[PDB]
Amino acid sequence: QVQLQQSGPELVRPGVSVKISCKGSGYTFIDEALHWVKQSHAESLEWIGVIRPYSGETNYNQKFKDKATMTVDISSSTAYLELARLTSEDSAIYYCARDWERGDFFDYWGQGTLVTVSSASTKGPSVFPLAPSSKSTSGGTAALGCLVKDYFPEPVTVSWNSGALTSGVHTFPAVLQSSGLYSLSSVVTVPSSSLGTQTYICNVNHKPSNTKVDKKVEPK
Amino acid sequence: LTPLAYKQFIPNVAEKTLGASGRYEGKISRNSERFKELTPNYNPDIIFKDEENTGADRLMTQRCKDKLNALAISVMNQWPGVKLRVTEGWDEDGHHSEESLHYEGRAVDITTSDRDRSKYGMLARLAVEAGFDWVYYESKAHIHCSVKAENSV
Amino acid sequence: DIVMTQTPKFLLVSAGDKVTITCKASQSVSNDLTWYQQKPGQSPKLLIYYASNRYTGVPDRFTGSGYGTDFTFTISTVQAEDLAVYFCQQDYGSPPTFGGGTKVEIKRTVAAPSVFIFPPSDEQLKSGTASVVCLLNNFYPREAKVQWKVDNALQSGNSQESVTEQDSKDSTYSLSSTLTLSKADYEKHKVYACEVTHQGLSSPVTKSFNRG
Ligand SMILES: [Ca+2]
Ligand SMILES: [Ca+2]
Ligand SMILES: [Zn+2]
Repeated sequence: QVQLQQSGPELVRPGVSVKISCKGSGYTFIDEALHWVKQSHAESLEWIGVIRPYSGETNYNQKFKDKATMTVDISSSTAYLELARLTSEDSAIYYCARDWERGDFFDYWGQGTLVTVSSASTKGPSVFPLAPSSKSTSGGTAALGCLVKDYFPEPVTVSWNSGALTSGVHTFPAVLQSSGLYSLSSVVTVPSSSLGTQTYICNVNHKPSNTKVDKKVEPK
Repeated sequence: LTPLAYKQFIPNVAEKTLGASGRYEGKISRNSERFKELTPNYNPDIIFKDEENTGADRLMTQRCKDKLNALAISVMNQWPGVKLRVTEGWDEDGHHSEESLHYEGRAVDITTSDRDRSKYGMLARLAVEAGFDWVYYESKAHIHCSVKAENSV
Repeated sequence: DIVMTQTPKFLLVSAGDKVTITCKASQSVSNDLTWYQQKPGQSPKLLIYYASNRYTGVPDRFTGSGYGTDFTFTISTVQAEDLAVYFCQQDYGSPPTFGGGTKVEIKRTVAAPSVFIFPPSDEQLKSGTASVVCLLNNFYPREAKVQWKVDNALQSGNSQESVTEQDSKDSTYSLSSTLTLSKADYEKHKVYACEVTHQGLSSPVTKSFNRG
């Protein structure tokens, strides 16, 4: 099973550099080229460059020549992208992606790394329960969740029951509070009948602040 | 000997036409009687990618072997220390066109062993000279070469 | 560099309808054209390469055609799970370049929201703040009005709302609205109500609680 695993989201100050990583597994790492692609929203996908671990050769998009440096560590099957002298233009999702030696297009992609360029300090979220109660029942179903409040920058990720619960989950887009901090909620609908037997725990991650929190959500 | 241009094919007609490799006869699957007509190329002077870890890339028709083996010689003569490389031979992955000659062991995708893309146009010319019935500089990353069916020769 | 102009920018389509997306290159790209599908919160997935070759596992309903400058991507009978942004990419010239994307959204029948309300947690109350959450679950279309009432008084300026991406299985949306008050203000009032108006409801639905 081919997989490209990228490093987590980054908050970086303007003018500083950031180095993001991409680890390949499920194939012989040295054997395939690895490309980097930027995704914003306004210029959606842009090819940054390619590194060929087998030869050490790099080719850069002229648009990124002054900005980007591509390297590999063969012994650990990891490629690195270093972006220097960051500005607001550099806040984006960055992907690594593999070609399959049929041309410069990509069969397997990493999950993306979100880079936010900002002079503001990171802030970790507070996590509060949204308890199933008599005010959250509908046709024999109950809704419950977690409120993830007051964090910076994005992203927060939320899972339920360590990834074992995915059906009927809605993790909403963050809103920007007047403070400049973000808030989101993640909810799930479940049978009302089994509130006494099942356990519901939201697992909240905010990498920039090194927050990993878990909250058991119980009827009140 | 002049290198092929990117996207050029020789002869300058469609692969499946009589002047080139001729018609697709039909997919050869692992569990078939015609699968037995394919044998692995074990030439020590050819690198087989075999990313599938199945040995599929080695499987090809006799005519494909013959032209590929001649090509192995000329590659080493052209660039001492470099060898012919095969990325795809017979295919069961579905990683080609709907009616690909790969599916019946009549095509190979080739590079040099050093994967130096700048050599591929010339590699393609060497494949023409080695007697492949159709050669196509199909992508930046490989040359596609194919042969007539056994029962057409 | 080669510019790929992709049209339309957006399509709204019912399950079963045909989807036709066009990609035009500013100069010939031979057949070096790839189509990718990017589902909400996912990385792009390869569907078509060399303009017309389906990649493995890719359903028959997806096809590509074209050579040179004009390229067409078709979904013959669109399915609920095909909601995504679709991108073309050329690799004939260097650097490789992408089209701007086409967002395929799904049209379906009206679905009324299930509405739930959540008082602030005791833990949050301890910290000096009270967030009240109103949840609208699995509705269609996106058009929905949430109105907060506190002791029957209509609230303005103390709430924020967010809508999900469309669901890949039932093509609905969900929406969360949060009313945020200081603990002090929260404790001045009794009845907290979320009133929901949506096409799928015969008349507006109110969910409420009495603080305490
Ligand atoms: Ca192969
Ligand atoms: Ca294969
Ligand atoms: Zn081929």
